[PDB]
Amino acid sequence: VLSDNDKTNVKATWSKVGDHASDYVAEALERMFFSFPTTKTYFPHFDLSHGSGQVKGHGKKVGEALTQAVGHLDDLPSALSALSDLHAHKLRVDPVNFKLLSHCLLVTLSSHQPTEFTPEVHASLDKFLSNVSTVLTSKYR
Amino acid sequence: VLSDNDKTNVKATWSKVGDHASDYVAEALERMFFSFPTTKTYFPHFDLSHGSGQVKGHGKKVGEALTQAVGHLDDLPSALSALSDLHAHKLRVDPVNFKLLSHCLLVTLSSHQPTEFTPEVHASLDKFLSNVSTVLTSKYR
Amino acid sequence: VNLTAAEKTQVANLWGKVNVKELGGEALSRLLVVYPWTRRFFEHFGDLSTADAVLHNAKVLAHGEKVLTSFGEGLKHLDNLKGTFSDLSELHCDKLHVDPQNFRLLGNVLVIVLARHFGKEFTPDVQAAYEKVVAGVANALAHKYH
Amino acid sequence: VNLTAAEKTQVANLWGKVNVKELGGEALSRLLVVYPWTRRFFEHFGDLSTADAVLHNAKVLAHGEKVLTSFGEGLKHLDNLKGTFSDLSELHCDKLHVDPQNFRLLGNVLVIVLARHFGKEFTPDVQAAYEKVVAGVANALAHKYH
Ligand code: HEM
Ligand code: HEM
Ligand code: HEM
Ligand code: HEM
Repeated sequence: VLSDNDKTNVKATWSKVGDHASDYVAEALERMFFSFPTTKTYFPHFDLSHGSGQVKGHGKKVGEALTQAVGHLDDLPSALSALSDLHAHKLRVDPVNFKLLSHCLLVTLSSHQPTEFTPEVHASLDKFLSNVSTVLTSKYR
Repeated sequence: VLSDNDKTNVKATWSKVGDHASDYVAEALERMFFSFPTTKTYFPHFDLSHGSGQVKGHGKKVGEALTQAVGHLDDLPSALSALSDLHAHKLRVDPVNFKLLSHCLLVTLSSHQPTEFTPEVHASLDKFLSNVSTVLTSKYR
Repeated sequence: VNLTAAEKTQVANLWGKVNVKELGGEALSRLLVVYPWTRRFFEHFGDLSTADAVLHNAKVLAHGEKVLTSFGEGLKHLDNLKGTFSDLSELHCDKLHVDPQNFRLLGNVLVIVLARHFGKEFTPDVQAAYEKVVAGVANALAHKYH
Repeated sequence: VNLTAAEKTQVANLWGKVNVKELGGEALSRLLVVYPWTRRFFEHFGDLSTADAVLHNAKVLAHGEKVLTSFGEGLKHLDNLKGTFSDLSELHCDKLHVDPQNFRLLGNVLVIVLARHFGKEFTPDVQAAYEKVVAGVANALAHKYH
């Protein structure tokens, strides 16, 4: 997110996630569905059990969007425009739920890369996920 | 706030507040202190009883900043820069408290200008006060 | 959400002047206009595509009267809100999956509607008594999520 | 925040491996680094001016061990959290005036610290049991504000 230091930290952290992005984001979605069952009601059309092809496919897509965001930190509104329309206009996702998914992404990363997940990395990634969530809810007009 | 329609609505509403700004903002502060007593701990140096000169003076200053914001909707980060430093860096105001003050400003306006306070005016003013609050907490880095 | 005797009394005097049809329709319509994601829960009520559609939706207006009647049941049972709202909490949590933060948003809109209708009578002291009431109702409605 | 028998058991097995000094210091320091306004409540602990100052603040680290010990008291009394946290709720509400939303933030950081230390053992199922625990503790700590 916005600051130069936070941008450096997020790009570093995301580079170390690297090819694990799709697996870590599927895991974060599972953690969200398990811990915060209200969030499952957005995915009645999915099998949400463990090992779900639908959850793994969707984790890949969400991870790709996060990777695009990490590459476009100065123009997230444009880079994420279609997704802002989808989440705010079409799906009407409650803003609280972005906090839940962000928290589960932090949990997932902390679990898998604990030495890398310092307090400074946690603060910078939290600010990134808040900035992405703000853009995705921007059409709340 | 950002959208053209919301900007028009906020400027209209604030023009009708006009010279009542200082009184309405002092009233909103009193409503906040009375309804949400946790907020009083930011003003131990003030007399917070009704009729307080300190609360009336501060309401004038907060209303002036709101009037400046209504005139600078395309550059709130710059217009409010010093105030962002003050609230986030120096005073360390909890982001929840901006929601409380914003709510009490809406209550105050709805009470005093009820015919003017339509659902569309309420949505646009809510978005303005959220944008001002976001700028005032922007240094949460 | 424990009320002084003076606050219990302020709550009742104003409530006896509330038109539950008009204010209930206004509170639920303002919730969907101001916080649009809340429209998700009501899509079965027909057109909510724009603020104008929300404001003219007969079912949203009718449902709002039911909601304010239910708040009135809380306001009149202030020592057993958990009990009063037990079954509704289960409906909102277990069947409707409404995030409980939204109960706070509806309370905020209801306080603003009361202020709009009561003007100068909705004093800072009267407001503070209602803030305790709405917070109590939200907490009680959230209970079967806790 | 009602736990399955399997969840009660998962909670205990992991808790028996928690170093309360190391993890408590880490949880409170991460709260002040990640959510800087929370430093306001601790300014009497000395230098909090930068993240590095927070991370080296001996009093923040020592206080964090007290906080995690207190969470442990909740985790071991899951059927009377309100009772366990009654006096602390009064301290946090009446004397410290900490907004109760911050209790949720500290729970979020604590879950992240557990994940950091337990790795693959902190499974989605184990996490979900802890989320119920921290939510319960926050609710109980908020009670004497309700
Ligand atoms: C960091 C935050 C998020 C990101 C980056 C994100 C990204 C995405 C992307 C890229 C898609 C399109 C997938 C595709 O093209 O097939 C999508 C769809 C979707 N998102 Fe999100 N999302 C986020 C948060 C959320 C949250 C919090 C919810 C609800 C709890 C949610 C619910 C959905 C749903 C229901 C779909 C449609 C999925 C389908 O039918 O396949 N999103 N999201
Ligand atoms: C719309 C949101 C707000 C606006 C526009 C705003 C504006 C201002 C302004 C203009 C001042 C400087 C006054 C002066 O120069 O004397 C100020 C100071 C201050 N603000 Fe805010 N404020 C906002 C929200 C809040 C909130 C939510 C809190 C805490 C609950 C708060 C606490 C304070 C305090 C403690 C001071 C110092 C007052 C003094 O010592 O005289 N502000 N604010
Ligand atoms: C916090 C105060 C609230 C109160 C007192 C309340 C009360 C009620 C009542 C009395 C009913 C009808 C129950 C029945 O006839 O079985 C109901 C239903 C419902 N509530 Fe709420 N409610 C509250 C908040 C909310 C919020 C914030 C939402 C969503 C944003 C929501 C969504 C619904 C939905 C979707 C229904 C079913 C509507 C239908 O299909 O007819 N409620 N509520
Ligand atoms: C939600 C879980 C929390 C638990 C279990 C908890 C527990 C405790 C305990 C056990 C004490 C020491 C009480 C005593 O010795 O009398 C304490 C004190 C304190 N707590 Fe918390 N606390 C929580 C959250 C928070 C949060 C979120 C904040 C502020 C952001 C906060 C601010 C304080 C402060 C300022 C003290 C007094 C410190 C001193 O001067 O020594 N607490 N808490």
